Order: sequence, then C-alpha cells, then structure tokens
Amino acid sequence: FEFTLMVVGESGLGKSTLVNSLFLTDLYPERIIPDAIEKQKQTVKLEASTVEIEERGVKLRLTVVDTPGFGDAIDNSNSFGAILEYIDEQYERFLRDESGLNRRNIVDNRIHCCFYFISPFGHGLKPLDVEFMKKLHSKVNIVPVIAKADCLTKKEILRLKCRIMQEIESHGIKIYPLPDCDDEDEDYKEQVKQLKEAVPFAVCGANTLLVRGRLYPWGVVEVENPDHCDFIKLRTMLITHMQDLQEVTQEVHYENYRSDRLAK
Amino acid sequence: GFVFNVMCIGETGLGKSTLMDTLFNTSFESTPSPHTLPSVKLKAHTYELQRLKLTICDTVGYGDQINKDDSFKAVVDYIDAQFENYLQEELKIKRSLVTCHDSRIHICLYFICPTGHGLKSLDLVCMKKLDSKVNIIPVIAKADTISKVELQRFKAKIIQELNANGVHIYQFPTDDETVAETNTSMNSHIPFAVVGSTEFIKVGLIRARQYPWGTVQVENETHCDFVKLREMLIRTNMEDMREKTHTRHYELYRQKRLEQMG
Ligand SMILES: Nc1nc2c(ncn2[C@@H]2O[C@H](COP(=O)(O)OP(=O)(O)OP(=O)(O)O)[C@@H](O)[C@H]2O)c(=O)[nH]1
Ligand SMILES: Nc1nc2c(ncn2[C@@H]2O[C@H](COP(=O)(O)OP(=O)(O)O)[C@@H](O)[C@H]2O)c(=O)[nH]1
Ligand SMILES: [Mg+2]
Repeated sequence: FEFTLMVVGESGLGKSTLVNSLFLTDLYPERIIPDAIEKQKQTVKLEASTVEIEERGVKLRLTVVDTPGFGDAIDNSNSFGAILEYIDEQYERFLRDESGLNRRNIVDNRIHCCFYFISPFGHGLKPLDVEFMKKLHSKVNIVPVIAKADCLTKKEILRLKCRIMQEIESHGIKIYPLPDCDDEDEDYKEQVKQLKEAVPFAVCGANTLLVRGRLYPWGVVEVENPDHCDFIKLRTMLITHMQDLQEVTQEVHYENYRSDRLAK
Repeated sequence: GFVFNVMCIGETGLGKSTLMDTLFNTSFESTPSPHTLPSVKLKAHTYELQRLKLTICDTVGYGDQINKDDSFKAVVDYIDAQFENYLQEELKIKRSLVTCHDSRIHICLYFICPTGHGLKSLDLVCMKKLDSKVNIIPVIAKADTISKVELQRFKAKIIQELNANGVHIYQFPTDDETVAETNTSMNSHIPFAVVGSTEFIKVGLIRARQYPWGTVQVENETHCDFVKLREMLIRTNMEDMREKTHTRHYELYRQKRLEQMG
C-alpha cells in the first residue's frame, strides 16, 4: 500500500491524539504550539509525515498530511485556499507523470481520504464546516468525524449525530459513502450495517494504556470500547475501505479533475 | 432589589445558559441560538428571583462567522452604552439616581473552549478590548472534557498568556482578613473549570451529568470548580464587583467623556 490521509479541523479537537491512537504512532515530535499572539492571522500551512506500519499482515506506507492553522484565525476567509491548491497539485503531478513518456516509477501523493473534525461543543455544523466540505466534497473523500466524543452523553451523541446529518443532507454535501455489500458474508454485512448507522463517527483518541483510554476522576473512557466511543468503528472502516478510498480517488475525483483541466 | 448584571461571553453552545440555570438553581428563558448568525449581538433578559433583580446578558452568535473581525463592537458598544446611560443620568439637573436602573455590566464570565492548548486569538483580542471596561472572570466551559492532568497544564498556559499580554482580569477582595484565606485559593483556581447540568442523578437528587463510564457531580469540588464559582454569589463578592465597576471602569469612561465634552 501507499495511502495518504488528510486531517482538517480546528486546533484542540484531539486530531493529533486520534491519528496517533490509530496505529499507535508518534508523527508529531517537538510540536510547536503557537500562542494566541501569533495565530490571529496564521495562514494554513501543509505539513506531511509518512510512517510505515504493519497491521495484521497489511504493511502500508501511511502519509498523513495535516493542515495546521485551519480555523484558528480571527478571519477564517480563504482558510481552505491552500488545501485546494495542494489537492489539485497532486492531481496535476499525477497527470504530468502519467502523460509523460517515462512513467515507470511515479510518486502517488494524491489525497485518498480526508478526515474533517467537528467540534462537539457547539450545536451542529458551523459555517466554516459547511463552506469547507461543500468546497471540497467533489475533489476528495470527506469523512466527517465528531471529535472528543467523551464530552457528549448518550442523548447528546444521538442528537448531534442526527442534526449534522440533516445539515449535510440540507446543504448537499457529498461525504464519502460506504459501499454496499452483495449474499457474500452475513457477519460482514452486519459490521458494515452498523458502520452506516454510526456515521458520523464520534471518536476518542488516547495513547495512554490503562486497553487505551482516558482517565477522569468520575470514570475511565475506554477508547477501544464501542459503547463509549466510535473509535474502533472509524479505525475498522479505514482499514477495510483503504482500497475503495484509493480507487474512488483515482476513478472519480482524479478523472473529473482531468476532464475539467483538459478543456482549459 | 440587588441590581446585579452579569454578561456571559462564549461561543455558541458552550453551556452559558446551562451554567446560569445551574448556578441560580432556577430555569431562565434559554432558547438556543444557531451557528448561522451574520454578526455577534447580545440578548439581555431581566429576572427577579430569591431578592435580587438579575440581568443576564448573553452573547448570541459568538464564534460562528467565518470572518470574526467585527465581532467585538456589539459587546463594547453595549458596555459603553450602559456607561453613557449612567453618566447622562448624572448630568441631569433633576436626576433620580436612587430610582435609576443601573444597567452597567458588573461581572463578565468568559467561557473558554475546553480545547486543552490555550486561548484562541478571539479570546485574547476580546479580553484586551474589555479589560478596562468590565470585571472579567475567565472560566473553562465544559470542563469535564479535560482530564485533571491536562487541566493543570491548561490553566498554566491560560494564566501565562493572560499575564503576558497585560489582560486585567478580576481578583476577589483580600482586604478583609476573614475572607483573605478563602479568596486566596479562590483567585488561585482561576480560570474556574466549570461544568453545568440541569439533570439530576439519584444520590442518598443532585446536579450531575450521566456518562456510560461515570457521573460528573456539578457540586463536587474534586470534579469541577462550580462550588468555587458559586462563591461569587455572596453579598461581599457581589458588592466588590459593583464597587470596582463604578470606581475603576465607569470612572475611566466618565473621565474620557468629560474630556471629549470639554
Ligand atoms: N460536556 C459538557 N456539556 C455540557 C455542559 N453544559 C451543557 N452541556 C451541553 O451543551 C449544551 C449547552 O447548551 P446551552 O447552555 O444552551 O448553550 P449556550 O452556551 O447557551 O449557547 P447559546 O444557545 O448560543 O446561547 C446543553 O444542551 C448540554 O447538553 C458541560 O458542562 N459539559
Ligand atoms: N476529552 C477529550 N480530550 C481529548 C481527546 N483527544 C485528545 N484530547 C486532549 O486534547 C488535547 C490536545 O489535543 P490535540 O490532538 O493536540 O488537538 P489538535 O491536534 O489541535 O486536534 C490533549 O491534551 C488531549 O489530552 C478526547 O477524545 N476527549
Ligand atoms: Mg443559551
């Protein structure tokens, strides 16, 4: 494999903690966290970090492309301007290398999937969330993720899940769909059925072993436990859908960018 | 009655109205606000409870626009409007200050998102525009989102960033030697990690939040600083807020207008 994942969201949503908690890694050493004095006009930069990881015989080269500074400025206008240019750049790099007379070894840096994180503190999708997803759902597979699920009770999780699903339906956002299964397997058909009913995945990230979880004076949040958060469902969906995510990136989004650019 | 005016600054949904119901043990009119509001505005309601005439001034639409540049005028213009209303009442020849309704904001609770890092850029700019206008009490809204290990480093970065930008926050009076020891640890736990809840869980009837891994007791000091935030409701602390509002903030605005008026 050679999979590329993009992470987008406000700072302080546990994104770095989540992407680390997936394959139990540490992609962000010496993480420079700026202060509020240098964040009012902090532009959105793109910093990639590729990591090797073997998952039950599935050895893959995971390249994570974070977008530090998204939605942390006073005026978040054109915050998603650099994210757009990078994705189209990777499509252009692939279009140049595929059209050239020497395509023996090509670096495939196209973004196959893009996690977008939603703050659980508010009531639903914010204008920054809507104007981002609508401006990128036709170029990359958007996967909505409710960050920091452990601040929402049972009733609050189902309330926020259903609302931001209506707002996605209302604004016409094309998030990444999970493919339907054919008879085939019965247990796998039940697993993919609960994945469709759990989206948007309200997840929790933690690197502390206690069996990963978070410690509170009133209790312990079990990350790997589905009854507490949808971490295991997001991780399971990622591994089982890396093929489809890669294929839809090539056969759909890339081909649409190709046809659009060939007329320019 | 005791005219105490509170202003809740906080992003939409951070639990401003929930904490007010939790703190006064009642249920104020608390309709939610959507994230689709073109600009930050203020909604103020008046209530007569206990006996005091409470005025809660909430921030409607805060931190939702994509362009949050001009999201400070409506706050400052309101706080300056109440100062001008009190000042113009003084200038009146046949004035009635005893029956005049003092609508000046005495205390202002700032709800910080429980991100864990520090203050957003919106937080620093908003507090530096109001540090010379109102008594600012910063709190960490939805404090249960943060563990006690992270909460230690969080209050560290918050206090550090505030005292590095020269943001004048409110401190509780230590002049009285009796309240000296209690208001010492009181000021030492700012920002108050607060958790608001209107639901009750069986215990021996108690305000708490029910998670599948535990229950967060709002009135438990080891869970949250709500027990300490409730200390601002005593008569001496409320009087100190009104004292400082008129002695420092309003008198500053009064000396400004008297210069402009020549
Ligand atoms: N994790 C956590 N959730 C809370 C807490 N307090 C309230 N909530 C939840 O978040 C929601 C907050 O609602 P409000 O208090 O009305 O939000 P608000 O601050 O008034 O924002 P506006 O509606 O725009 O005025 C509630 O419905 C609760 O379910 C808290 O202390 N911790
Ligand atoms: N309550 C809660 N806190 C979390 C979770 N994940 C991470 N955190 C805390 O959030 C803080 C910062 O998270 P971080 O990943 O650096 O934020 P981000 O990288 O900007 O998205 C850390 O100190 C974590 O302890 C979660 O699922 N729930
Ligand atoms: Mg409210």
